[PDB]
Amino acid sequence: MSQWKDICKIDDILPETGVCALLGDEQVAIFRPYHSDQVFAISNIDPFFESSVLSRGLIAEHQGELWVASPLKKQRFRLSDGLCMEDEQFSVKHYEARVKDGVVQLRGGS
Repeated sequence: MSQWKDICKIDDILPETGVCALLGDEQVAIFRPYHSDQVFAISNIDPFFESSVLSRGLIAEHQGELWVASPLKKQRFRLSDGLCMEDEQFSVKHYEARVKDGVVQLRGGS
């Protein structure tokens, strides 16, 4: 069972930028961390500290991996899957994101 919900065209999401989408009641943070068709989706809200939007953060590398840093504090979420370096005990919600016909689609409910 997979609900690939159309969000928007990838043209709307600027190079290395993150935006918030809605998968039912799930606020998903769609991060396009490159210029290519490579996009990743995680929870736009964290459950520990509670940052209402993680899409209000800057993408920065470390270890050769892409981390989104929330300027609210020092929260860094690894975009590869969803390893928050602060939450690495539990790890955050990850959704699958694909660029279909230039349109960003999210799959969840796994």
